[PDB]
Amino acid sequence: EDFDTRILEVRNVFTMTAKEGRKKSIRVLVAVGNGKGAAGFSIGKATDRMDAFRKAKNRAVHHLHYIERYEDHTIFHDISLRFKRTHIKMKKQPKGYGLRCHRAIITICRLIGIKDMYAKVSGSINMLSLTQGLFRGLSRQETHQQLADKKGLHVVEIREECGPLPIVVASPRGPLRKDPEPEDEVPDVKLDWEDVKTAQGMKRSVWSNLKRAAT
Amino acid sequence: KKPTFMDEEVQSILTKMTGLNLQKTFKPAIQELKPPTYKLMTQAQLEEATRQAVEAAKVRLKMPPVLEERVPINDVLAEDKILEGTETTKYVFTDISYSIPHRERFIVVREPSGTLRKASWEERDRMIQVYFPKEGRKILTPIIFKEENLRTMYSQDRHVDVLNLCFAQFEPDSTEYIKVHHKTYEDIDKRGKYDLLRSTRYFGGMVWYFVNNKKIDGLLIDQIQRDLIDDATNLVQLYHVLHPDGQSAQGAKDQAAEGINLIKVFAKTEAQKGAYIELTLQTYQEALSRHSA
Repeated sequence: EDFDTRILEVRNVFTMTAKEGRKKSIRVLVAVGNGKGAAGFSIGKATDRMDAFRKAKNRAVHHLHYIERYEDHTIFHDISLRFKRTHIKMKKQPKGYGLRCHRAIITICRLIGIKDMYAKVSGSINMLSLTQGLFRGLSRQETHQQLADKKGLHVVEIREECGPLPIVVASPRGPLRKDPEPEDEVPDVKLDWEDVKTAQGMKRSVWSNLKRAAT
Repeated sequence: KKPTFMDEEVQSILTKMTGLNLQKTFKPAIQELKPPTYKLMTQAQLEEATRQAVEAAKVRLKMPPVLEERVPINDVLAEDKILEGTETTKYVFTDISYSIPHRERFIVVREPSGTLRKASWEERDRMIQVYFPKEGRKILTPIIFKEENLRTMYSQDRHVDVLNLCFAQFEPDSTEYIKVHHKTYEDIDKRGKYDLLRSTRYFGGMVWYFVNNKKIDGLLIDQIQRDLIDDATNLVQLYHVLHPDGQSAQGAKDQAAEGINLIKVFAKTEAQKGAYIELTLQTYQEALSRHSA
């Protein structure tokens, strides 16, 4: 009863059979979630639409990923993934930013319990691939505690609204590492051209940052 | 000489009394937020970052200087009686030269009576805001400073917000700034909300106001209740310093009143609520004997 069920795609699929000519069936992609991290998705094939809904939504709850949410409202870090031919770029956002994401991603994030995140989908926008890649990336994300345990250093949050106050959001479980870590002069990180263009203001898309209803 | 507010000893005493609650000083602000950034820090790196935050907080808590009320400007540069009745509206000429300090600008008023005089303090501040707009200040006085709204803000326990608005809008030596600050201090003393101003730059001003008005009884009571005994002793010592002729200061001089005995002497002399101060100090002593041992 704590889980909510949402439809993501309803496709009519036909097959060529000698006995019946063109056989018709319904394939339904269903996402379920309890709004507290536990969410899943499933595919239901049936001759009847309601039967497909029932099959998919009853099968989804047996395939529940648990998505870790930072402060119970957002992802822990930016996630860049390419599932098949679908690129998903998720940006961690502060409280109150809302869900500026693909409508399917908006629905899935509502099911998970994410309230603030950005998400851009590029390449193929196939709904099944989009959902699978989104769940893969969200499940594979690394929490602050895991990072602190892995590198044995305090994970400290710096907030502009809080000034120079250092907020220790994570601390290693085991002994702390006294290595002051490498002060990398230049980070060898693969940037995304769209993000740099937006930061430098060269991007002038008439569709970005459009006023939209609350999400 | 009687010490001034900006003297080094008084500044150190007030800095110690203020406290440096780092969470309160850098409380999250309700503004346009940006995604945070995360750094991996060792214990030494975290300690250095915390120390830098402490330095920044000390810079932020630099006490505004308390200034005496400015003398009203009444100077007539010229009396051109030939211009009497020529215009029905004053002219306000403002020297907008960039490099001149705002208190050295020549703002003058040509009256309808032909009198070319210096601009009043209100007119000076108004024109300075009009032609050199400072962020957070309004040309017209905000209606928040009316008493009916000040009482509401006090009821909401937003005294720090009131003082911030007063500092942004009025000059430190203006009549309105002093009046609003004194009203806020009076409300704080009446309701015993001193802890609101702790770890904020206005605590020094509040303490100085209380000492100069010889009503530090409530602050002493709050500090004793909040187990800030060292701060209470510093407050009593500062009160004696700023009132050497006071009977309490003389009694402290006569005896060897070094620690809590200073507070005892102040309770027995020059305290309106000295009996209650002594009772609270006795309660603190009982608690200390109970738990410290």
